[PDB]
Amino acid sequence: GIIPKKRQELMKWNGWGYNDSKFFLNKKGQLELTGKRYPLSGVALPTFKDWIQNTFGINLPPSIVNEDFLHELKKTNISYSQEADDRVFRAHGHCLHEIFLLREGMFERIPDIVLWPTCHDDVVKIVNLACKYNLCIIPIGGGTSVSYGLMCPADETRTIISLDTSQMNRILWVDENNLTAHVEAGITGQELERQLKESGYCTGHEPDSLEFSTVGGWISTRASGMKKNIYGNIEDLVVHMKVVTPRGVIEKSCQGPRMSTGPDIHHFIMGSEGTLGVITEATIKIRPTPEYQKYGSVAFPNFEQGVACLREIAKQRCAPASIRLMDNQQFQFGHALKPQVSSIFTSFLDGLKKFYIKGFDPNQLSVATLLFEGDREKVLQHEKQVYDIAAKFGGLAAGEDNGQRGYLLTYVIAYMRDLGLEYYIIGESFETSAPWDRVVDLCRNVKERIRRECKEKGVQFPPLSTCRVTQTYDAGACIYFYFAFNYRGISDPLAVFEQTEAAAREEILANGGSLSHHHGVGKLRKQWLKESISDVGFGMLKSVKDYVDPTNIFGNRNLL
Amino acid sequence: GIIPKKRQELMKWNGWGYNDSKFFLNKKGQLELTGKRYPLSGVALPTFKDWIQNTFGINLTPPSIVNEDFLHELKKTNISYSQEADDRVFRAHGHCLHEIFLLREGMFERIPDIVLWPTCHDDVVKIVNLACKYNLCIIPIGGGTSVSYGLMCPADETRTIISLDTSQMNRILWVDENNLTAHVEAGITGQELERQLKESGYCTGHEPDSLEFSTVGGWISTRASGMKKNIYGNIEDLVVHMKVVTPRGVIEKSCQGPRMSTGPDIHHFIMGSEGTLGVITEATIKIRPTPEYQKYGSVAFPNFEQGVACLREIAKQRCAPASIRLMDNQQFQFGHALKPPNQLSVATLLFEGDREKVLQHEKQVYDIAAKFGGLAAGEDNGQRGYLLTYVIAYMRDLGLEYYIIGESFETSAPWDRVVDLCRNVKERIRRECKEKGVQFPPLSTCRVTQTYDAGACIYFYFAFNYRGISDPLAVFEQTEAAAREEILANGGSLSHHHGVGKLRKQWLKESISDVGFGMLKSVKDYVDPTNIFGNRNLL
Ligand SMILES: Cc1cc2nc3c(=O)[nH]c(=O)nc-3n(C[C@H](O)[C@H](O)[C@H](O)COP(=O)(O)OP(=O)(O)OC[C@H]3O[C@@H](n4cnc5c(N)ncnc54)[C@H](O)[C@@H]3O)c2cc1C
Ligand SMILES: Cc1cc2nc3c(=O)[nH]c(=O)nc-3n(C[C@H](O)[C@H](O)[C@H](O)COP(=O)(O)OP(=O)(O)OC[C@H]3O[C@@H](n4cnc5c(N)ncnc54)[C@H](O)[C@@H]3O)c2cc1C
Ligand SMILES: C[C@@H](CC(=O)N[C@H](C)c1ccc2[nH]c(=O)[nH]c2c1)c1ccccc1F
Ligand SMILES: C[C@@H](CC(=O)N[C@H](C)c1ccc2[nH]c(=O)[nH]c2c1)c1ccccc1F
Repeated sequence: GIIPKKRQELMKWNGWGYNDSKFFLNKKGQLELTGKRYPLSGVALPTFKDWIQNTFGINLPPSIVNEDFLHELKKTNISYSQEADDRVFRAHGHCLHEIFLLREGMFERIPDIVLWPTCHDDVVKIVNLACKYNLCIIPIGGGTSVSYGLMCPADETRTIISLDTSQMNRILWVDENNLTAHVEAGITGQELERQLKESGYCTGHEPDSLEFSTVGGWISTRASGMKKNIYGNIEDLVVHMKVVTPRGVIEKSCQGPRMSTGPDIHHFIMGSEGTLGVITEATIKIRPTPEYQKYGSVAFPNFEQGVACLREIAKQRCAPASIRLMDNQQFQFGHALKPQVSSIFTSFLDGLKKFYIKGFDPNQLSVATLLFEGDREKVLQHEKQVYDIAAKFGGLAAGEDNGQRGYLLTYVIAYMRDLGLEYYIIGESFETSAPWDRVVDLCRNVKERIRRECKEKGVQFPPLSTCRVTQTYDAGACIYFYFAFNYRGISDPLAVFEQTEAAAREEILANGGSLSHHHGVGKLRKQWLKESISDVGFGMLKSVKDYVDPTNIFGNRNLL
Repeated sequence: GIIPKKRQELMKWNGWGYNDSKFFLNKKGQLELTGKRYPLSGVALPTFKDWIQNTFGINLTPPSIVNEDFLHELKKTNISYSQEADDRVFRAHGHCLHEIFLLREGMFERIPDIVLWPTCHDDVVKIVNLACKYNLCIIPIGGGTSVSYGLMCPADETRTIISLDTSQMNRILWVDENNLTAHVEAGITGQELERQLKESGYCTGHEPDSLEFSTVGGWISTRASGMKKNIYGNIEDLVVHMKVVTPRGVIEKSCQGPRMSTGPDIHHFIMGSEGTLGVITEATIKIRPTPEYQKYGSVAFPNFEQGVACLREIAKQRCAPASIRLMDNQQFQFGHALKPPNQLSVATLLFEGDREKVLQHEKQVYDIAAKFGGLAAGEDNGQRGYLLTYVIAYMRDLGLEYYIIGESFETSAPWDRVVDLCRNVKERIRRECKEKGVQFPPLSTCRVTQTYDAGACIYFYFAFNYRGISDPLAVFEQTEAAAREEILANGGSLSHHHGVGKLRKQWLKESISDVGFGMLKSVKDYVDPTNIFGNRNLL
């Protein structure tokens, strides 16, 4: 559960996830995941190749560092490395461009040195040395950023420290009276839940990156998790934090559950994306481990009816732990991942239709997956409430097995990038939040802008462009898109990708969607920020950065 | 529901509330509230006199200095204004005890020079521009209900002070029934907002005790909390969007997405800013269908600790009703005295929602409560407790007629500090009063008004007969400061909801850290480099 210092021992140096986990063709020519890490690991996916084929049309730099600083660093006993593999591993997150530069290229700039502090006091020492020797610090936790938040600016001439938090990973206390846990910021989501569970508790904060993403990362990026309906997003979960900045340590003097003591400075730090200082410790709300979990799924005649149903569920404030509504292409894709071998003489579509002979169109139908957790009595009553609401919108119970499957798929989908890259398929997921009344139109127009933009950029085939609704709020929804294409005969595939991704974002903003729901701004969405938060708002951000970090030690250049 | 420009037409110039609403002795010698405005109005309270006697042992203007080029430009805007003394004085204070004395039997060091009534966002922009041009100071005012000296004009402010009154900027702009949000002007009062929305079948459910007069703008500025936050949220959960006029320009996000990751949330730079950065002119707030049904309740416990433990369990099972308040023995006796064993405690309950869910919920709560020795004590108690909510503020003016002074104060604290904090704060008030010559042991009582996952809001009342003290305000001021020191020393916060204003400024830096304080200052100096927004709250 602890990230080791030499990460490549465990994790892939050139893509997502663990070294022991990749898609390969088995001895029957069926896609399958190696290893035994996930419940889908070692399970043949006999229809998956076909769905890939049908969908995409393919056949299956020296360490520049001051010796005085070095010398002082040795006295601290803080572990460090100037090794290229350590530096490179920490020079990127998980944006598509980054993964290409790992594979077929090299980064313009990487950290000069990697430090592993093990506690708050180590971080204070490091920041003090950075003030003294004019060093730039870029913090890293899990390295899961999808916003270019870890990329080293190419023209940064100072020595860049990668301040790796992975060895600051302790739970410091569990306060069972107040249901809070105070933890060091480098603890990963899986390690955090694992240790709390041994005492009968959890946070319930479950981003899809939880295997590697950290408490400090979550706070920095305003992370959102699958079960936020019950447990809250990161801003609802964090009760307290400690932050080391060049100006000194930020920390409130008490742990009162709610205050009126001026503008909440916790929100000056949350979303700061490594531009102000290092979050070293935080107190986070915990809950007793749920007695009981129940999966579920519901089919709707179309997406629009599914959206209307999600809205009503939000309106009655009876959303389960997790509810996600997927469009018909994702419904199909999920169909394509089950274990029963088709006949080769019956098509994909004709195979689906006979299988679900619902009075529904199988090219229109959408599916919501559901997760309920809590006390078994409560969960079961609540499941019946949601299913009764769904019945009113044409909804039909589609079984716990799809829900259970959908929920497992989430930790596996990231492993599909690298598979795609082996076979000329590139893509990325992206997200927005939008008012309830813009959701349908926004999804339709964005998927369409992407088709028009690919066609016009010489993309041979119509791209995969697909969506689901992943979160519901009172005032709207999170919409999560996937965009993918075969880059067969494009001169500059990345450019085409990059430009199409920007055009989708322009379309999103024009349809009432936000700049980001959860991934953040990093360096990827900087150019829209000022418009999103207004000029004065941007200058307020700037004024906090100039005060706390006047010499721009925290020089990742995100946000501003 | 609109506050008139001449507030004294309807509201007491020297105290809380409406002119038609005061406690008096009726024709049977029983206390009673005059007028028809509350459900308790014109209802005799046979044993309230008796309770008071037992408890406290009693029986029963500077000129307006204004630049004429400024006034000349101001006339051209057609924005209504006044330099009249009664308008300026009315807006020179809130509802702290010391201010109510300077209002009654003295005079304020400093009052606004001129009162402006903008009716919209654009008016406000014009005003702020004129303040930049003529070097004027602006103190915003909504309901004037601050209990933190947040409206007090600094004595040495030599610039012309504008009281920028938001009461005529009070309209609902639109109600989006698809997204359940209402976009409103910031001067609307809570009662007028709920009244209008209720005609369309909606509510916000944000019900601070001051809702008759407090405004949307005020709530955002002070981080207000309401009685039913368990269902609807506090102000930070309710506000989806806002528009703010600062000297640097207008702050406003470009979209109404329900939740974002776009850097530090700048809504939180303005929420809690207490009039020091600019004017909140408009806000979008979440609404809900009006609940079908309300039910009251009450539970008796053998003592306060047991009640507290039960509240904690209720919070732990995340099954709090709309409101749950636990009062100590003294407040139980008080409440008993206001119908039409020395340690026994009582919780009042308010459930609201759909009838069948409410009844189900109510059973669940009584069940939990039985495990801490909790016994159902009737719906009528609960009802009465909640109907007293809006009349307690009228009791100050009663007490002042009979040499009784006091104030309420509040904190939030972790669950494991609540009982010790209550006991220690209450004893520190006794100790301090005796040492300063207060003849009779003060009233010193508490209740838990809100529960959260990580703790509770604790609400105190302190009051005494000041018979034979020579500086009774100084005794009060010092005792309240002492109580605050005791709260902080027992793990309580500087404020749960009242805010800091000028009253708690001295503790702020310690509460939020030096660098934290420095972050607030840097925002102020950016948005407002010449301190046009110069009430001097917080910093
Ligand atoms: C497969 C996959 C699934 C994902 N699922 C989700 C999801 O469900 N929800 C979601 O919100 N996000 C998701 N993400 C995005 C990402 O995991 C989150 O934004 C996460 O919060 C980053 O955490 P981390 O520890 O990896 O931070 P990193 O990626 O290490 O760094 C993030 C930013 O924070 C800074 N930083 C990191 N730690 C600290 C610290 N202690 N102090 C100060 N600054 C710091 C870095 O400098 C950088 O700017 C996903 C990403 C991937 C690749
Ligand atoms: C009897 C009584 C009961 C109360 N009950 C509660 C309660 O339950 N919960 C609670 O939280 N508080 C309560 N309070 C305190 C008070 O009502 C709240 O702080 C309320 O939010 C203040 O609103 P207001 O419009 O009265 O603002 P005012 O008191 O007019 O102003 C408060 C501060 O905000 C500034 N301001 C006002 N409007 C604006 C604007 N539009 N833009 C920028 N700044 C502005 C003022 O300069 C001042 O600094 C109570 C007060 C009293 C007297
Ligand atoms: C799954 C996706 C690639 C991708 O978007 N990966 C990133 C790292 C990712 C994967 C899952 C995420 N969940 C979330 O909230 N943010 C997420 C970001 C993909 C793979 C293969 C082909 C196309 C494609 F879009
Ligand atoms: C009721 C109280 C006076 C008082 O504190 N009134 C203020 C204005 C008040 C009244 C009600 C409040 N509710 C809340 O959250 N904060 C509140 C503040 C009182 C009256 C008479 C004698 C003593 C005394 F403490």
